[PDB]
Amino acid sequence: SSMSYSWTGALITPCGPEEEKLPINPLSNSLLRYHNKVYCTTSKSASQRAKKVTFDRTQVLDAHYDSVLKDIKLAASKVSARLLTLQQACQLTPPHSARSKYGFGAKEVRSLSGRAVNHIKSVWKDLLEDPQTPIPTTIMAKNEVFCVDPAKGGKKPARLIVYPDLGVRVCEKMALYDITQKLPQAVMGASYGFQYSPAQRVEYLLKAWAEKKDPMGFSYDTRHFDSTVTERDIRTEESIYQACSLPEEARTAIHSLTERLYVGGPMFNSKGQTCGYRRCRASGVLTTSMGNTITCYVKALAACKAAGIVAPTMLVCGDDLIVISESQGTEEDERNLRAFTEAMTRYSAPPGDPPRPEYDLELITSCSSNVSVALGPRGRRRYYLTRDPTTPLARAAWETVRHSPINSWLGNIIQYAPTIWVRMVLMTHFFSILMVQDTLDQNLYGVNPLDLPAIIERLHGLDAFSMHTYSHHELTRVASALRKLGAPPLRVWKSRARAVRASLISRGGKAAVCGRYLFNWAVKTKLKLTPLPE
RNA sequence: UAAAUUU
RNA sequence: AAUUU
Ligand SMILES: C[C@@]1(F)[C@H](O)[C@@H](COP(=O)(O)OP(=O)(O)O)O[C@H]1c1cnc2c(N)ncnn12
Ligand SMILES: [Cl-]
Ligand SMILES: [Mn+2]
Ligand SMILES: [Mn+2]
Ligand SMILES: [Mn+2]
Repeated sequence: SSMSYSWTGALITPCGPEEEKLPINPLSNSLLRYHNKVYCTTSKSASQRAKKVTFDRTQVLDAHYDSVLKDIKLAASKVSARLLTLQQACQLTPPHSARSKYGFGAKEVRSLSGRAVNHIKSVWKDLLEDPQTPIPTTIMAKNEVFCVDPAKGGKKPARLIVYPDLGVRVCEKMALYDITQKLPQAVMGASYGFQYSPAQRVEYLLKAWAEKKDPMGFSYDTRHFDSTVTERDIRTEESIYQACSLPEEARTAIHSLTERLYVGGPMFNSKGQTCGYRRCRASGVLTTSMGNTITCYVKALAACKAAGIVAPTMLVCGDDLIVISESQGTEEDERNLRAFTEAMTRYSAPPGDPPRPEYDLELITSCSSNVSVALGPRGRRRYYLTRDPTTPLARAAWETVRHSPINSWLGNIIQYAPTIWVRMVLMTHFFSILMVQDTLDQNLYGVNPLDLPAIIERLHGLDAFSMHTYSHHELTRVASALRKLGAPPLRVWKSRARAVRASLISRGGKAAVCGRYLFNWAVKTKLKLTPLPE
């Protein structure tokens, strides 16, 4: 029946001017050569994104869906949740959050300026007194960096972000925040993926894998999941929120926000014109993440039941899931995934790329990452998390007047410290750069480079400094991504690392600790590394 | 724009 | 601040 969007025809305009690369990239031109492949998505491409996300939805539910939906509500009723004092909600606003149309921004909100507090009270009044008038939203194209990919189109068109004014964002938090903190875990138990750390997510996947007699795994993602959300899904989302114990005042707000904001509304471009109308998920709302995850979980568990997946063990993070189950032979397994995918499609959550059963944990990707294995110091298998380095390397080379990528290097160094690509490429380059700038003591996004060894031990285990014998997949992929971006091959990084290492040792202090721990892989005479006080 | 995780 | 979705 219903259509995800409708368009006035007005353009999707830019928040401000969009930054462009320069003829020299001083920080990254030693990292990689092919800067022509590094691009940032712009509003210029917004029109194309709109076409791909505008389409007719038809949903057909069934006993399996209904049964799951029932069970989820008997779980939701164990949750009691409170309102948030207008003030408490203001304090959860992020520092640089986009300012309101009504002459105040986040400085004012977080500091509880009177004008801001007053407007907000007024907006929350209106939610209580009017449960129908659509709330207007702004639509913008997100600016994100990527490496080109001819196999999949050349250059991706920009994601569309749709969000209400700042006043409404706070009110949302008042009504819903406590719920967002309690509901998912109460509904999905151990299947709620955002609860876990990267290490726990690995322990969990392995425990699941291990406890089957004959494991079969797969992953599923939905194509433009936000468009696939039906008006009805969003209302079913409401009724799940209401299953909790709630202040009467919340209920009225939840319902008002549902009917006015969440199921749809008009859209205005940054220059002010009417741009279109919306009958699906808005990316910009508080319930976007919770809602996606619950809704995906409902459909997925229903589909599991439609398709006969035996003994499923799930993991859901938004529209991304992994099911680990007992194989029924490859013949039946292939049949059931086909079924799973039909069921999901009938529920209006069709796949980007249809899924496939797999029988090796390394071959299951989800959230653009996967589990792999290498050998540890004493020769035991050590399982860990990694990904295609293509994007991180591309983002590593995004240098603009306004933007430096050094923060991104560090972010990826920490998150992925056991990965061969971090250890040989990013680390070498990061430390090489700061040594020459002579800025190791300096703080990057409130982290001290010289704390890395400690930081990494806390997070990844001392094994992170001594791992070796990486998988064929991981070696092939790293090699292939450095070749793709015109970076030196690993052998060259081996050389650079030795040099960096020696230089770091020269300086003594914490610098030499970094030199010895982070770069021990690079030497012939590997020094025995023990735990670190810090 | 929203959230989660990491610091 | 980073990353993910
Ligand atoms: C907008 C989304 F709902 C998106 O559809 C959903 C699934 O992620 P993905 O599978 O990567 O993207 P599509 O399925 O939409 O192609 O997660 C939310 C999402 C992703 N990114 C952002 C963001 N930057 N802000 C807010 N929400 N959001
Ligand atoms: Cl070991
Ligand atoms: Mn998706
Ligand atoms: Mn209601
Ligand atoms: Mn996804």
